[PDB]
Amino acid sequence: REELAQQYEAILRECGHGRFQWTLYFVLGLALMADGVEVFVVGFVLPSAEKDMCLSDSNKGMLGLIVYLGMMVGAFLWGGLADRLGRRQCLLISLSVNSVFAFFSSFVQGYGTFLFCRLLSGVGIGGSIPIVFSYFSEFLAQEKRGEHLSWLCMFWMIGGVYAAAMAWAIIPHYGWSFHSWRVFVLVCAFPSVFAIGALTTQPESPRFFLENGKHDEAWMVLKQVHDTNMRAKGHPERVFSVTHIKTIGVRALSLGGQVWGNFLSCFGPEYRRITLMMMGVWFTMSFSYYGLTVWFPDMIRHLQAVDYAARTKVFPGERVEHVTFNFTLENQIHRGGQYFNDKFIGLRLKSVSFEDSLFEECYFEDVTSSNTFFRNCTFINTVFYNTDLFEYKFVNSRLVNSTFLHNKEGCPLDVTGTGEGAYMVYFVSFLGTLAVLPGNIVSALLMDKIGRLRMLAGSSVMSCVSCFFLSFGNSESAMIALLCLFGGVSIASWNALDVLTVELYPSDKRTTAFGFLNALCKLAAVLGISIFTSFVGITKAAPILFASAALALGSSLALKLPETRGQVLQ
Amino acid sequence: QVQLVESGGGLVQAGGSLRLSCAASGRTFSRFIMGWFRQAPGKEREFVAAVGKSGDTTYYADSMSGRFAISRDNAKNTVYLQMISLKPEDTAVYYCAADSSYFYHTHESEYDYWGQGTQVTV
Amino acid sequence: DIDVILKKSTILNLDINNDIISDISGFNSSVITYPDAQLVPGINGKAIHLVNNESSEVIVHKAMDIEYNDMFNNFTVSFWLRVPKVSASHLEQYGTNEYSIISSMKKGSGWSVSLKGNNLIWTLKDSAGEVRQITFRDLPDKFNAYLANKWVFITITNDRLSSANLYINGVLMGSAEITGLGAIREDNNITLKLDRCNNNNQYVSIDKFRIFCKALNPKEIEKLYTSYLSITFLRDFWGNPLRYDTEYYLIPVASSSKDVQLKNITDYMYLTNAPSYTNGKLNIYYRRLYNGLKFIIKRYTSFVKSGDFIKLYVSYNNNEHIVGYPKDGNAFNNLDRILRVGYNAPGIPLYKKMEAVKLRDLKTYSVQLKLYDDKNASLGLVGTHNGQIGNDPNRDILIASNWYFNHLKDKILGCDWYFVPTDEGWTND
Ligand SMILES: *[C@@H]1O[C@H](CO[C@@H]2O[C@@H](C)[C@@H](O)[C@@H](O)[C@@H]2O)[C@@H](O[C@@H]2O[C@H](CO)[C@@H](O)[C@H](O)[C@H]2NC(C)=O)[C@H](O)[C@H]1NC(C)=O
Ligand SMILES: *[C@@H]1O[C@H](CO[C@@H]2O[C@@H](C)[C@@H](O)[C@@H](O)[C@@H]2O)[C@@H](O[C@@H]2O[C@H](CO)[C@@H](O)[C@H](O)[C@H]2NC(C)=O)[C@H](O)[C@H]1NC(C)=O
Ligand SMILES: C=CCCCCCCCCCO[C@@H]1O[C@H](CO)[C@@H](O[C@H]2O[C@H](CO)[C@@H](O)[C@H](O)[C@H]2O)[C@H](O)[C@H]1O
Ligand SMILES: *[C@@H]1O[C@H](CO)[C@@H](O)[C@H](O)[C@H]1NC(C)=O
Repeated sequence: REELAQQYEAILRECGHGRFQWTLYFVLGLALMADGVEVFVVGFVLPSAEKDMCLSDSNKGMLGLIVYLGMMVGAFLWGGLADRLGRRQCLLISLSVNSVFAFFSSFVQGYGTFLFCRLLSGVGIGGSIPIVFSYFSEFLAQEKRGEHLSWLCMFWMIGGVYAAAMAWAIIPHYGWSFHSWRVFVLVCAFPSVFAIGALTTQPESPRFFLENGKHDEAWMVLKQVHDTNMRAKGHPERVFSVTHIKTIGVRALSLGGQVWGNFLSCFGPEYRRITLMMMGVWFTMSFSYYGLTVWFPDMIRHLQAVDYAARTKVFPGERVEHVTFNFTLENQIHRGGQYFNDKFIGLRLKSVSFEDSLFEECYFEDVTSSNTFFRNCTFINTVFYNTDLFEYKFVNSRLVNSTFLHNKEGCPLDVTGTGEGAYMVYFVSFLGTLAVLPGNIVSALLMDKIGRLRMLAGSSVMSCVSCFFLSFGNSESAMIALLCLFGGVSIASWNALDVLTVELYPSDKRTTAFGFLNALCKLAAVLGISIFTSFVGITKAAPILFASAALALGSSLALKLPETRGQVLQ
Repeated sequence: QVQLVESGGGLVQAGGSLRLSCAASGRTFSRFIMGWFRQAPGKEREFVAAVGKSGDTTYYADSMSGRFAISRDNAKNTVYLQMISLKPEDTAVYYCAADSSYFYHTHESEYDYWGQGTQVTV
Repeated sequence: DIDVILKKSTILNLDINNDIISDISGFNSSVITYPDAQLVPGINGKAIHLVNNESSEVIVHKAMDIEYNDMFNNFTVSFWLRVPKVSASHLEQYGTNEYSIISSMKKGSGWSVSLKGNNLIWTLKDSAGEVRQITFRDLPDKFNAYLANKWVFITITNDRLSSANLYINGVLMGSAEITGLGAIREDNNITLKLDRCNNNNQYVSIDKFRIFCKALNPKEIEKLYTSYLSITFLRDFWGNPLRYDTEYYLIPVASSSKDVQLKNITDYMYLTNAPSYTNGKLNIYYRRLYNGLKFIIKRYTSFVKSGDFIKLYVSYNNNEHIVGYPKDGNAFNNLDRILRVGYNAPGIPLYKKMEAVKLRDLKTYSVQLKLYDDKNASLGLVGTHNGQIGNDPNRDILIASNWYFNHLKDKILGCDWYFVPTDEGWTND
């Protein structure tokens, strides 16, 4: 085994980085960009889709977690399979499934079918990170592999910014009407299609063929690589003098057995320690990162809510008689008023409350109302015509000889206003995504100088320390700075992981092990999101404690990992 | 299908007081507006009162408030109609019904289920 | 000059002194006031008060040298008027009646000033029977209206060659064309009494009853109006003088729709939205008064004179509480010092000396409060700064800063206040 890895390292090491490597880099960054775009869609869609699709808060949470659940399943499935059927074929299958289901999700009406489409889209896109990294790792040599793999992490943020830009450039046009959020979904379903388009032109890497006793295809693929790189470097005189490489329903059951064997061989005596260290590291890092990255926007929203409450204005003791009104009201309280023989026509209300009021012989007609209530109010001989007033809008009131006529149809569930303040979401996500650029650059430049282990541990401990500064920012302005700081100072820890997991497992098990670890990452992400979403407003010590302890565990386990810098990839 | 059963009727002396209890046996009881109707001899079922989905707000028909008090207990899974100062006019069969909607309704058609009935004689 | 033209053109000029009404215009004009005619505080003295009965009248007999000046000669009539705010019930019952308050009618051609609901009517009649009439309609906002409980100046000019003009508060409010009319042989007697009025609580206040012998120009009206109102003593919301040891309600002139409320004893004060009354049937709306903190002006050592040192108290739960600024207390921007009520902190000095001055808008009944420290320095004019003190909402906290001194020439400033005492002519609906 090890002898082949020496010979394999020798072939590509001579042809050197060149045309073929950059071509594969771009055509694989397309798949990574597709993943980055996919993980943002449902988030930029909930505020607008919550009206058409009549979405409760429970449905919002389930939709928020469906992408991560699908990504977990897809990572495990496609990683397990790719070690048998190849990397190119499996990536094509998974990306095509993602594109198909993500396109169908745009022309879908019901909530359950939308959830199913999004889950299958996540299953399709789960296997991009493992297959892409493992597959590109087999066209690189050890002198600079770490930097080469680290520049491949840049396309994920490119996809994030693409999704944010399209969301900003499509969703706010609320007057189009099929509204604009479906168009945003369809437009964001494109990079996967381009990924299949650009992936069909690339050979299946020769390492898989060699590991599968298919040295002929390995030789022809290596010949393509050499020919392309030499044609690039303007040295057609050179000849590929390298000789042949060293030689070493039932179908579904056989594939399942082979995948199970690959997975079970990861816990063998050689790889038990490494595998357990990696399980702990991936779990802890994912838990902390996802918990914080979803806790920050929630805190911004809650702090804005407190400001909104502090901006309310109260109107006590108003008496109105024989007056008509058609003027929109917002963020107001009206207490202890009396309205006799009043007509309210074309009235729009938002976050308006009425307490201890009295209505007698009044007349409502065509009233819209969000977060509007009637507490301890009395109605006598009042008529409600074509109104948005539901049963739950009357809290502790009593109505005598009133009437509801032409009751306006629509979603009964409230908090479903077409337009919510989602602009802040787009800009916050855009800044958070840009925060990873300096981290990506420094990590890519210094991975092969500092080393995988040292960079991983340093970034992890720095993030653990930076978490303590959470309490130092209590304003909406400080939370953005903290979000950019945590995101940009922790991204290196992720890159060092992707390079470190790739270089630590045998070529026959690299995709299986990486897929299992990414599935564990997505599971930990789900758990972290769930736990941390219950801390907003409660306090500020709990998130600090949880995310500092988890990153401490991660750094402790990370420091006990082998080193892979300057070692041949086996 | 929620089954509603009424009780507490009978003959009552004029100017007295009486209470009608409507028991429901379905875990899903708090998702309906509970309406009390009455049917007099020769007339139709006329809406009397209704109580919302959380026991906060009531909805009284015309000429009823002052003699009818409607409430609901969500722990005992029941609805209550208290009547007082009963006159000879208030002789009828009282029915209990459920509406699953999000608007208060006085039309008998809009109510989903219906109770058996009780008799009140003055 | 304008003053000379105004003085030489007078034929009748009533004045009250020593509880006696007399003609001080120069021409001897006997005045007979009935026993029931009352005396009330005026603009620069006492004013006649006419209740609706058969004993409250003031008859004036023109001298022989003057009795025919009304025939075909232009003439003007001026006086300060105060009418109670009419109720909605009364406005719906007697909203069409037309009761006269002043009249010179032959006992008959002449002239009359009467009230029809919230309307001021000026009527001219000649021997031929022709009638000219001006019917000015009051404003719908009873807080900023003329036939509300406040004192106003009324001047009616009649030029027999062109027209008749009605001036309120030094401003034209209506006109009529007195052209082709006959001869106004007005009666020798001028009656100041409520006539043909069906309400037993109808009463009006009249002061400075004057008659000029020409059609005064707008400049002359301006000068007369200003001539009365002169900065010597301060006025309340209704135009009456401010008094010591009396409760008042403060209302910012900048935002008349707000009341002043107190958070806690030894804390700050803020502006809240005051209740209001509105009616489209009668077309009247206003902000209901008599709500908020009650304030008391007391001497620092019964009429408040401009430039007087006062202590300001906030009556609260049958207890008074000084308003002031504690030494190095919290402030907005370090110069918008925050006034505190009933402050009592050991070891700290509290500045409680204020000065009641009139620095802006002589025509309006508003007052400014300068606040000085213990070293005679000026902490500044009392006003309102919008802030968020602690975790409380975003309010307008009362302050005392020297910023307002740099904008005393602006159209509207936030340092002016209305002192509103309870009055019987204003009852909320
Ligand atoms: C619910 O409201 C009642 C009655 O409201 C009154 O009428 C409204 C138009 C408005 O003017 C309210 O302020 C009035 O109170 C409240 O009963 C009042 O309770 C207070 C305090 O005990 C008492 O001073 C009033 O006289 C009561 N008025 C009446 C008509 O009963 C009652 O407290 C309110 N309940 C809740 C939970 O808010
Ligand atoms: C209870 O209300 C009814 C309804 O009056 C009408 O209800 C709606 C149709 C609305 O659009 C309005 O026009 C009315 O308020 C009252 O019945 C009416 O009573 C008036 C009394 O003048 C009579 O002229 C009408 O013909 C009646 N209409 C009907 C349909 O019966 C009834 O009086 C109200 N009850 C109480 C106690 O006031
Ligand atoms: C579903 C219905 C919910 C119940 C809604 C109840 C809201 C009560 C509204 C109270 C406001 O009442 C309203 O206040 C303003 C002053 O601020 C008054 O003043 C106004 O009157 C006239 C009406 O155009 C105009 O002169 C000006 O607009 C304004 O001065 C109105 O005459 C009164 O009609
Ligand atoms: C409300 O009605 C008034 C009077 O008809 C009209 O001038 C105004 O434009 C209307 N406004 C709206 C928002 O309907």
